[PDB]
Amino acid sequence: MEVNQLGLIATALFVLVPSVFLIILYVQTESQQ
Amino acid sequence: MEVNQLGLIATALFVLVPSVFLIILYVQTESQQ
Amino acid sequence: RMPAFFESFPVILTDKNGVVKADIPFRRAESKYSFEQQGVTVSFYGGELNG
Amino acid sequence: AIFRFLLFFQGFHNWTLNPFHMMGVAGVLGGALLCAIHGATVENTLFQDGEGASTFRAFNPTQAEETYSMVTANRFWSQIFGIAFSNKRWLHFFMLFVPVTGLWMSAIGVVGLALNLRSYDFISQEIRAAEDPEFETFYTKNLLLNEGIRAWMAPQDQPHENFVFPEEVLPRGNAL
Amino acid sequence: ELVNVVDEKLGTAYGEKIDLNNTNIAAFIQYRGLYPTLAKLIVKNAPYESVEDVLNIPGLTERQKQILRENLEHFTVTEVETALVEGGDRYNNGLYK
Amino acid sequence: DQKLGANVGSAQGPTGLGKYLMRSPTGEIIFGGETMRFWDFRGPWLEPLRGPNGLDLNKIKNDIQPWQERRAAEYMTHAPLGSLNSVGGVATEINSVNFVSPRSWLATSHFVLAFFFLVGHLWHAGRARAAAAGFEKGIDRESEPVLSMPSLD
Amino acid sequence: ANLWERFCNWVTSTDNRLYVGWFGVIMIPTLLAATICFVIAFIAAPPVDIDGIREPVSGSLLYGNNIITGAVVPSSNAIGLHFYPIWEAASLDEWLYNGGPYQLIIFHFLLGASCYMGRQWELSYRLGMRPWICVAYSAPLASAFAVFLIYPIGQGSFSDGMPLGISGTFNFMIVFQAEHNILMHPFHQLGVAGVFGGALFCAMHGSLVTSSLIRETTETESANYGYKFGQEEETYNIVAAHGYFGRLIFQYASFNNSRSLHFFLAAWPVVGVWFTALGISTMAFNLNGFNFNHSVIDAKGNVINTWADIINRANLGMEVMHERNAHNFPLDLA
Amino acid sequence: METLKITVYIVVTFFVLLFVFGFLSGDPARNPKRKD
Amino acid sequence: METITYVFIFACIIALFFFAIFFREPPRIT
Amino acid sequence: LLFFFGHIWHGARTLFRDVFSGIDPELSPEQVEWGFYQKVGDVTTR
Amino acid sequence: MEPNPNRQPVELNRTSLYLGLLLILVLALLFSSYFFN
Amino acid sequence: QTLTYDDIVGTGLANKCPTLDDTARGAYPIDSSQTYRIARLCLQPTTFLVKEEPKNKRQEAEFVPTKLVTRETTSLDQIQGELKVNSDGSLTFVEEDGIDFQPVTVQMAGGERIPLLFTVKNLVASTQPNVTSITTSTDFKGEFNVPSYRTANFLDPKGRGLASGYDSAIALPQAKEEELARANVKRFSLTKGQISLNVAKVDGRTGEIAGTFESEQLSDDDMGAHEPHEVKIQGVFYASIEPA
Amino acid sequence: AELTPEVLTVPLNSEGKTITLTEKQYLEGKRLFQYACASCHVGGITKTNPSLDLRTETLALATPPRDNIEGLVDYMKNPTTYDGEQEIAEVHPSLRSADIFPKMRNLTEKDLVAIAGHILVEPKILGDKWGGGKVYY
Ligand code: CLA
Ligand code: CLA
Ligand code: CLA
Ligand SMILES: CC(C)=CCC/C(C)=C/CC/C(C)=C/CC/C(C)=C/CC/C(C)=C/CC/C(C)=C/CC/C(C)=C/CC/C(C)=C/CC/C(C)=C/CC1=CC(=O)C(C)=C(C)C1=O
Ligand SMILES: CCCCCCCCCCCCCCCC(=O)OC[C@H](COP(=O)(O)OC[C@@H](O)CO)OC(=O)CCCCCCCCCCCCCCC
Ligand SMILES: CCCCCCCCCCCCCCCC(=O)OC[C@H](COP(=O)(O)OC[C@@H](O)CO)OC(=O)CCCCCCCCCCCCCCC
Ligand SMILES: CCCCCCCCCCCCCCCC(=O)OC[C@H](COP(=O)(O)OC[C@@H](O)CO)OC(=O)CCCCCCCCCCCCCCC
Ligand code: HEC
Ligand code: OEX
Ligand SMILES: [Cl-]
Ligand SMILES: [Cl-]
Ligand SMILES: [Fe+2]
Repeated sequence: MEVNQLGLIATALFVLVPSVFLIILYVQTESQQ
Repeated sequence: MEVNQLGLIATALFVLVPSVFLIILYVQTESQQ
Repeated sequence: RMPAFFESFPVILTDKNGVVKADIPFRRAESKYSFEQQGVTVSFYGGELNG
Repeated sequence: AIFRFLLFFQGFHNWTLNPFHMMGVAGVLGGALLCAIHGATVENTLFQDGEGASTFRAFNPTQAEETYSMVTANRFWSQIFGIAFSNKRWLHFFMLFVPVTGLWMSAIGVVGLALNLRSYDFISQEIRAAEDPEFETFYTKNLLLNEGIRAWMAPQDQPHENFVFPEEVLPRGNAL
Repeated sequence: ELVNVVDEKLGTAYGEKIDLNNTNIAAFIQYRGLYPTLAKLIVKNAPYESVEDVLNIPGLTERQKQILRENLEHFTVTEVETALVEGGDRYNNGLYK
Repeated sequence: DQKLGANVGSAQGPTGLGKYLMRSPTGEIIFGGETMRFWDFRGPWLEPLRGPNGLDLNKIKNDIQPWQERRAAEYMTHAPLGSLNSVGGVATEINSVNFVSPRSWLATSHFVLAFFFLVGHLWHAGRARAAAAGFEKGIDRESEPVLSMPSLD
Repeated sequence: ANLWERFCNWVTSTDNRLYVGWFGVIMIPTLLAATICFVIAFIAAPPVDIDGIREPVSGSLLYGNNIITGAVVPSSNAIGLHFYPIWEAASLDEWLYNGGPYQLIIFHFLLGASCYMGRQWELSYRLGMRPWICVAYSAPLASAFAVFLIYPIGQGSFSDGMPLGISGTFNFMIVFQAEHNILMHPFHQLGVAGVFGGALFCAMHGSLVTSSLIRETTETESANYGYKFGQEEETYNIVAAHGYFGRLIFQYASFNNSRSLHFFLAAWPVVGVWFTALGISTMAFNLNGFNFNHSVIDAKGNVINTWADIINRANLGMEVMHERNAHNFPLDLA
Repeated sequence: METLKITVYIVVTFFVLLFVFGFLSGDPARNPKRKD
Repeated sequence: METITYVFIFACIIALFFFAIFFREPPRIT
Repeated sequence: LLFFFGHIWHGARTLFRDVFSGIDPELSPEQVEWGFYQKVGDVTTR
Repeated sequence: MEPNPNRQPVELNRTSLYLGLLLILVLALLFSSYFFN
Repeated sequence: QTLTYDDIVGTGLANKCPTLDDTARGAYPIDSSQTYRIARLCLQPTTFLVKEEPKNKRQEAEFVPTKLVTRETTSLDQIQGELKVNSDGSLTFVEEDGIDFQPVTVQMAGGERIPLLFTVKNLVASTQPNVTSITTSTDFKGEFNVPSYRTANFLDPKGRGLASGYDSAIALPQAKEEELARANVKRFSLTKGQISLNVAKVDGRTGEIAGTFESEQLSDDDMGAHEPHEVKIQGVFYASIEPA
Repeated sequence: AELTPEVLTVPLNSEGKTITLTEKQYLEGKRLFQYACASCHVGGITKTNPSLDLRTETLALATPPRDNIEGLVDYMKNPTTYDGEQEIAEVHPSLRSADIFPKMRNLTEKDLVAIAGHILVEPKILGDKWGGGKVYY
């Protein structure tokens, strides 16, 4: 099907950007104490 | 120009994926002691 | 003319007072206003197809 | 009249397909889920603080102890569903966040509907369906129903337009 | 070059008279005395080469021939269209009220 | 339609299936349209037309008695459809025929009762187990069973 | 101890991470079979003939569907209510054409979901709890039985059951409106009052507790750390919330008993969903909503239209357009 | 098709026997408190 | 690309279920 | 419309700053009891 | 379960972050023209 | 002495044509001083072959064995028609009425579904000159008409049709219409086919005959949307004769 | 608008005579129409055969004419096809077949005039709604 050409990178960054934002916060938290 | 369509997401992930790998390791190091 | 509310709109032609006299029918088994039985023609004025 | 408002948004806006109403649906039904499951969990993890079979009176507002066991309720849901709450303050806040966030999203949805900025169509679906007469999905079947709603209720729902639709232009299926 | 054959036929006499070779049998109720006895005998003995040939149908009483003769002005003949005769659509074309 | 001269046995429908008569998935000749789902129906007004391979086409052309035409038209115009305020017909029909099928009352009224009684089973069965075990009024604080169990993780 | 009793002790063991139990013995294989067949069919099932008119409908992702349009399409109308397992078809191609996966999924799912409710009593009996949590779950379970089993029974075909898809669900809602006028039925209206009030009472109870949390924290940390798991004391002042919500309306319009309050929180949405579940079940036998079409006329006989007649024009639009080729006769009786 | 049918029939009957004999193997006794 | 995109997102959600259930933060009584 | 929520949120943060981390931990069923204080929350009127 | 004694902490100082970010940003600027092609 | 409806339901025999014993190999005399008629003609297909459309084309096409996906709904039965004796001694069967059509959908390798309208409408089959008796060596050859798979009132998923429906792509209001002309304008197909009726068993006492048949016709064209496939159907058949 | 005496005068026969119903004859006629007819003829159509409606234009061109009081009273006694060629009193309710259609057993000659009038007066009030179908609901 003739989909949007940027829907792939729009979805890839919709997942990757906020995911690694939360990963960065969790890993630095476990590394404290 | 008629460039490749996957070249955009190829460069974007090529930058992003190893970038966040180093960022996670750094922020979890400064949160130590 | 099509209102802004409608994604799709049928083709109906009225006259000077609004009486329906031509349309593009859906069911044709009992159609009374199709473009052939009414002999609907189109003419242009101005622009490219002028005349 | 509200029921007419519901059908008007389906025929003209395809409001069901809008992703903001879908989030609002999850807030209302998700809110009704938490309201039922939290009340049933409390009433079935109570402590025996009286001797009557109708346990409503074994509770004093003055009391300092919790009326039901948070530990037992946690183990029940951890083994039944996989996860479970373990903190009352986060639980009751979650019961505020879910229905409020749902309604806010639906409000954003129809703000765009004031400008007819609908979530009506999928372009990729329509383009090949226009050239493939054997491509049928549940999504194309709903748009035929909207084309029926619009053509059959418009002359009576919008009398100011003076809509006159002859019998031969009304979209209809077979026999019906 | 592709043309809707039923829309094209609406531009002929089929779109203003009762085509004895294509019109569904429910159209014979527009006039007096043609339904359902004569309407059945007409479609059964289709097609017809000219309008008057409907009077040579066997079994027509002399008064039957007369009632037709009073409705010849409302008849016509066009070449048979396959999309209008197949599926038995002259007896039930899928339209009701 | 047959009275008007239509050969119902060879009549082709818009979908390709027979307009009046088609076949069941096991070969039995049945009625066309949406009523293809109801080909398991058996009725006295209908059986005289059915043969070894289903509905007999030549019985259809010759053996339909006037009492069968009246019974079919009577049962057609008395379908088990109707509004709650007793307006017969489909939901889109206008007020006139005041009728609802007694089958519709008896079926719905006994499903509502059948459902709530299953809820009555679930209610009165779960409590009888708890009452016989001793914890129908709640957990005993001095002997909470979960506290004496190992952790899940 | 012999082997059979060792196995019985493991099944009903209160130490498993996930409780099995005797209801779980049936739930696990039925839910897995329905889950595995659904994920495969949602991705690569070929088009199936929903209405039995040799007009197949695409439903899987690999055949041109997205998440919003994809669905597992019900079984053919020529099947009706006949049992259609895999061994009744001459091949899996005929099985896939006639909507085989739909029957397999809903049957294993309904049987599995029923055992999920019985599994809720079972663990509550092993832990010393009160058993009526499964009664609350019966309302969404009865909702699944209505649109998957009861309504096909009343109409005579599984082709009119609710599809297993997002867009397919919207199709089930619109056609059900045109044929039963569900919006004008007092059972769906009670069901709307159950979910609206349920969301209302959920936000109300959540806001009032969070607003009367006693202080155990500073502002540089979350307030959730003030309560810790297993503590004996209550983490919020129940009296401060009553006098707050009492003065917002009047004193007696507010619950001072927490047990009576949490009972109300469970009774409103459950009893409301019970009715709308029976609303679908009773309309399966065509006892439809209130028909007020042409109910008001003037002194001469002219019809004075109301909002009910405007609804009737929208229903007629859905009526004449749904299943545009499956009808050869003027009445749609099922 | 038939040897699939025999398989499912044997698999279904197996779990049904586990379900019936399971609740009969003294289940009212399996509980926190009063085991009689 | 669309089908692979959808199946990938769905697979991650199922993968998140396994971690959130069996590798959860252990409930603890004080 | 989104900034309407910010006005009432940050607006409630300034007027209810004292109870931001919770309500006084030794409040008593007397400041809240009806028909007790003539004025709701005014200890100067018993 | 008793904890595993083979566990060690990982580090990456500030200078190693700049060197790594420089490597992949230059490798991207070099190879991007061949990705679009 | 024979089966009833309750002994056949669900068993699949309702789709089967009557057979004859192996000892039914006599002959049926045909007299020119009488008129005859087939009281019942039954055709039961057993093998559907579809000719695939190749590429280099200069290796002629072949017929593919395929599998059925529309179950036991494929037989033609209860067909009547006049059996006329000609001047050369040959017999011509002219079809009239009966269940002479069944829509059949068939799948080939790869998953492509080939719908078709298996039919013998308006069949006129004749024998070779002079046939004194219908024997086990007799065979028929005739032509029939193959109308459109869908009739005029049929609507596509977008609502377009021939005798009803839209006449454009209403979902693309401002798109060019010439690339979609083959999908907007429906055309009613009318083709012809052939069939041979090889008789193998004759009961000269009852007038019942039986044998094999092989017909060829085109598949569904979807109202002119695509090109049809050539289909070959094989199966058994049964028929009976009486004095008029 | 009111149910004026002028909307109650319908053709008596084919000779041009007129009959003026009362308010009670109208209300009585529509009450008995829903009793013995509306199961097939709701709104002026025919569920058993949508091709024949109860409009005054349709009854006028029937054989014999049925757009009056006499012909309709004659139709409820001996109903015929649209051309009068066949007496269809065996499949249509009538006093002559009151043995198979029990609803026709109690109708008096006065009741036949009240219903025949209601079938003529109602299209003078609803117009295209009478005998129009779902298109005009
Ligand atoms: C699964 C079913 C389902 C569910 C759960 C929802 C859920 C929702 N829909 Mg949707 N809907 C659905 C299916 C569904 N929808 C379908 C199939 C359609 C057809 C297309 C629609 C069409 C539709 C429309 C057209 C609209 C919704 C809206 C809404 C929202 C309602 C918000 C609300 O509470 O307003 C209720 C109103 C309020 C909360 C306002 C406050 C009113 C005050 C507080 C009441 C005070 C009363 C006072 C005491 C006096 C009373 C006296 C009186 C009783 C006498 C909610 C998110 C609406 C929306 O998105 O809103 C943004 C909307 O406009 N729906
Ligand atoms: C303008 C605001 C407004 C108001 C007042 C209502 C009110 C109502 N709607 Mg509606 N609705 C609205 C907007 C509104 N709606 C919108 C925007 C949509 C989407 C487009 C809908 C869609 C909708 C649907 C689809 C349905 C309703 C229904 C209802 C009823 C039940 C609602 C309910 O229990 O909710 C839950 C709320 C509560 C549980 C809180 C209680 C609220 C009650 C009504 C207040 C009563 C106060 C009382 C009069 C004061 C007493 C004073 C003294 C005696 C003590 C009720 C009459 C249903 C219906 O028709 O029922 C017959 C129904 O099916 N609504
Ligand atoms: C639901 C509405 C709502 C609510 C609950 C609040 C709540 C709050 N606001 Mg906000 N506010 C609102 C809407 C609202 N606001 C709107 C729409 C505006 C204008 C953009 C403001 C502007 C505003 C300012 C500038 C300030 C607040 C402040 C406050 C706080 C103090 C209470 C106050 O002064 O009320 C405000 C009072 C009202 C909203 C009552 C309005 C009544 C009007 C005057 C009646 C109009 C009648 C009109 C003539 C009818 C005819 C017109 C017709 C033709 C259309 C509190 C957190 C203060 C704050 O946070 O300080 C810490 C502050 O400085 N508000
Ligand atoms: C210009 C002029 C003239 C000026 C003069 C004006 C003036 C000065 C006023 C004086 C005159 C005057 C008084 C006029 C009267 C006017 C008038 C009548 C106005 C009223 C208008 C009106 C109709 C308002 C609507 C009424 C209304 C609010 C009804 C709502 C009823 C309702 C739905 C009640 C249900 C309550 C309910 C059951 C709640 C429990 C559910 C719930 C989840 C609770 C959770 C919960 C509860 C707790 O309880 C506690 C504890 C906790 C923990 C907790 O979780
Ligand atoms: C008796 C009336 C039955 C009506 C339906 C019952 C709904 C009640 C339960 C809902 C499911 C809740 C999930 C479980 C929640 C649960 O755990 O419940 C627990 C709760 C308290 O249990 P107790 O142990 O205190 O009492 C139960 C027994 O021990 C009785 O002594 O039970 C009750 O309050 C039952 C009261 C029924 C008394 C009548 C209330 C019924 C509501 C009002 C009836 C009219 C409304 C009808 C109009 C629509
Ligand atoms: C036989 C049993 C079968 C059950 C299978 C299990 C299904 C798994 C469901 C949940 C796993 C993920 C939970 C993650 C998140 C998680 O682990 O939460 C854990 C959390 C427990 O929180 P605590 O109270 O421990 O938290 C206190 C601290 O968080 C303070 O900050 O639970 C909740 O918050 C409940 C509300 C979230 C409830 C989420 C519901 C999920 C529904 C599914 C939505 C997606 C469906 C998409 C389909 C494509
Ligand atoms: C940081 C603020 C973010 C606010 C965004 C929300 C806008 C939505 C409209 C307003 C409805 C608000 C109702 C909230 C209800 C409310 O009032 O909340 C109040 C709450 C703060 O309350 P407290 O500090 O009392 O919370 C105590 C906590 O321990 C919770 O128990 O706010 C938050 O939790 C902020 C985080 C919510 C943020 C939501 C998640 C946003 C995710 C966005 C995903 C982005 C995708 C990016 C793609 C690139
Ligand atoms: C059920 C079926 C009914 C019932 C209960 C009544 N009618 Fe009649 N009606 C019916 C049919 C199938 C037909 C047409 C059949 C044919 O003509 O071959 C009719 C026709 C009429 C007509 C003639 C209409 C016309 O000529 O255009 C009239 C005048 C008529 N019906 C009246 C009538 C009355 C007065 C009834 C009850 C009191 C009644 N019908 C009942 C079908 C059915
Ligand atoms: O299938 Mn599904 O939807 Ca219950 O009506 Mn009839 O059928 Mn069909 O049309 Mn309407
Ligand atoms: Cl549909
Ligand atoms: Cl039909
Ligand atoms: Fe709570």
